[PDB]
Amino acid sequence: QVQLVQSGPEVKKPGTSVKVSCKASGFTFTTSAVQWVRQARGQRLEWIGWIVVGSGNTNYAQKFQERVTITRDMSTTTAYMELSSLRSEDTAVYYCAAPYCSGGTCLDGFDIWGQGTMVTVSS
Amino acid sequence: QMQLVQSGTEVKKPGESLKISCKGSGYGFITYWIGWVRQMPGKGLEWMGIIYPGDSETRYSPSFQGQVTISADKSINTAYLQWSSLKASDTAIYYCAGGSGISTPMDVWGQGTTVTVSSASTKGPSVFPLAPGTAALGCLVKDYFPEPVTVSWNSGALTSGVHTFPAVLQSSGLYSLSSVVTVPSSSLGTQTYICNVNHKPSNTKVDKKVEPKS
Amino acid sequence: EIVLTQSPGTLSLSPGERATLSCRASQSVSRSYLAWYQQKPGQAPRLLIYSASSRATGIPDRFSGSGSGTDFTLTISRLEPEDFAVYYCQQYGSSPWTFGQGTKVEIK
Amino acid sequence: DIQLTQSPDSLAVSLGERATINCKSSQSVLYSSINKNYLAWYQQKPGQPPKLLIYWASTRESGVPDRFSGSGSGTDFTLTISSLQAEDVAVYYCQQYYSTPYTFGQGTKVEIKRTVAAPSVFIFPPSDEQLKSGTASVVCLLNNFYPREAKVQWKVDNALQSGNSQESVTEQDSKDSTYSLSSTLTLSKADYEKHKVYACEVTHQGLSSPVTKSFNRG
Amino acid sequence: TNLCPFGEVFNATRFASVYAWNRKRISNCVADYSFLYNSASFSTFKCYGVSPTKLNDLCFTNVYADSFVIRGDEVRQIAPGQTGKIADYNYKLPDDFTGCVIAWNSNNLDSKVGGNYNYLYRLFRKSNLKPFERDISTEIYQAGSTPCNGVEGFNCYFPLQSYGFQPTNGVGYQPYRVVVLSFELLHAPATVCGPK
Ligand SMILES: *[C@@H]1O[C@H](CO)[C@@H](O)[C@H](O)[C@H]1NC(C)=O
Repeated sequence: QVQLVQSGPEVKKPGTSVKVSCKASGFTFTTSAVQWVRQARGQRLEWIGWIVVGSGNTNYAQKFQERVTITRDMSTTTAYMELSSLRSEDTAVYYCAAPYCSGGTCLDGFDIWGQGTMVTVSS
Repeated sequence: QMQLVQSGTEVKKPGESLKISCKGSGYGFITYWIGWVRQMPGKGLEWMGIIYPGDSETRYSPSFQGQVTISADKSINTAYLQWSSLKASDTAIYYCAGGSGISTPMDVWGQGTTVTVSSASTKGPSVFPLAPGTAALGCLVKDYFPEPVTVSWNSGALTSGVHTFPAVLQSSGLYSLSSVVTVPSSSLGTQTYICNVNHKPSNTKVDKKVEPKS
Repeated sequence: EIVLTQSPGTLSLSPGERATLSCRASQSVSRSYLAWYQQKPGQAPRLLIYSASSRATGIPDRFSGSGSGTDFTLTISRLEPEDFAVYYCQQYGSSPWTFGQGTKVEIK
Repeated sequence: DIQLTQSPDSLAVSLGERATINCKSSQSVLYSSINKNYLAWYQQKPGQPPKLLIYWASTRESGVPDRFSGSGSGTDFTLTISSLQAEDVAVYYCQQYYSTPYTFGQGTKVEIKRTVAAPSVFIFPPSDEQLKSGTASVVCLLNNFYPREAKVQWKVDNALQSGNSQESVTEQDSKDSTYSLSSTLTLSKADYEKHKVYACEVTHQGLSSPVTKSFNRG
Repeated sequence: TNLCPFGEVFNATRFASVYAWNRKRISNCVADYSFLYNSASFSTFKCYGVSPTKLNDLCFTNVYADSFVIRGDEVRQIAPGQTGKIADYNYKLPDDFTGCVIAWNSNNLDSKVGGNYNYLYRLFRKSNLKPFERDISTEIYQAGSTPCNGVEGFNCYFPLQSYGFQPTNGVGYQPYRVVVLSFELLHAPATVCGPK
């Protein structure tokens, strides 16, 4: 099917931590990469970070470098994005994206996109 | 060289776990793969599985995939074959054989453990006489469990011409055995013959004299 | 970081008009790493153009990106209601990957 | 899966003669690295574990005599015993250690080919002490015969019996190379007392007339 | 009375990485394998095809001793028919492998308090290695179709990953030294004999 299934939406009080999952299927995940980006309802796209699957090397944004952590598991081909100290502005939908890799080559863009995980932070 | 010692014989009921052990001692045990093989009452040798005690690399035969488990403890150089709530079809002798490599023939063999699985319980034997230029005398040891029984004649006085037949499993789950001896039939009333049977599972020792028919 | 500013802010056209977008950068960006994505209300972003001027699998032949350095544009020939969405430019060559503020295309 | 079948199921060979056992594999067991056939021959005597007779289809073990030889390549292999002694009476298996899972052969039973020996037939009525338990068992003994193939039938008032008999044979006696068989016929005391004459009829290669040993209940 | 230089491979003070494994050939000498037993302690000893107990009574034409360092989690991958990154991009044994694989824990030698990063392993490759093939290329792995002009980034990843052996690591992440003996009896006359 070659899709990217994320985790369901979760509601978290301010100051706690959430871990959005991201499992790929249908394509070779060993040499691919996974980028995480958030987006509020009707607002712009705020890039969070990205990770290489084969190495685990991560690069985060200037604003999330202290509160986000991106990891992966190759045995199950699942990426994880953990965000801590949830303030009010974190309420958005978090998308993970990955390029398509059918052989040794991959695509020069992020065509595969998850369904999105809306994280809501309230009391 | 290499030597493998196995555990004692086990008698169990259908629906109970069991763990046979196989301990190795000799020169360079670190290279030996220990393999389990089955032999049922009868003639077949069927390869069950193999394991390397260094790590836990275990390979099972497709006929023993989900029925048995094979484990190993490297601290004491032992392999283990484990059943969980086994069946009555497991009554057999199980050998463990060592091979200095995986694709190496089984060089060193164990003594083999006898596993007897029956819904029956321990029962002492009942002996009965078998009265007659040559006559035949004997004893019939019937309705005992489990195996084995030691049958001698006159506490071991005579042994030539003695034939002790293998046991047979009756329909009731008990065992039957026959011991016979041929005599010149000219000294029947001159010489006395007594069967001495021993069934240690029930701690029974029966000495029965067998006289000719009147 | 490499700031991506999109012009114009919003657009309103009709079926048959060639709609052209623009997304400029503060510094020179390699063409091989500036994607154009489409996002309809409700769904995840849909990759239209990858690298630069290279259409993804399944995208109609009406979408075409083109540009270099600090200036890139996206153009559509036939305006069908499928093209009613927001469009974003993302560069992925610098240390932090930046998106655009969005160009809402309210087609009537 | 690799399958091995041994051509001779049973092998009757006289003392000091040559005995051949064939093993046919479904696949080739030859290694390209060392050009050796990954096949072993094992021998097991009654009551003892099997000992590795030969390995690599040809190489003899450290502790085997020179009469046990192994030959063959590809898929056909042969185990040959030059001078068969009284020790060699056992079951021989061929196994492959080329790949997992390992597979043993069918098992070839060897025996010392003796001259045809007629059995000594005896019959034993149920003792008066056994009838107290309510179950009778009449015994039929076949002593020192050859070959092993013999047929035993029970007749109660000249009526053939089946389904209530149990046979058991001994291993080949290494002294005279003969066998002994015992057949037990079990009946209920009520069903045993309803009959008069009980007979054991044996047929065997080496009998002119099938031997019938009978006895009346009185 | 020439003894084969098996010692210089085992008690060597320096071992190489797995992507750049070392190999020494053996020829024209007496191979006494008594050191394989009652000498130091081996955590893993897996022989395939050959029985070492009989190695003293055999002669081979080609003998190769390969040596490298991995971690515990990967010592199971040094075997015929194994998969994973180590068996595909670093060191692969053929299906008809006829030799032995010995491995011992070297956490006291290949681990520093600051972390040993000199032992690397290959991470990406275009295709799987063939049996006994070494690759030491440092070219950036061009994951996509865009050329990686010596700069890393998207679809441009460095092919070598550091192990980072630390003394406080678990036994599964501790450095293990692995030596693989390979025996081949080919059409040439055999010269690597044992004491027979
Ligand atoms: C390693 O062993 C060889 C052979 O026994 C010996 O010549 C050499 O000196 C040893 N090296 C060390 C460092 O012990």
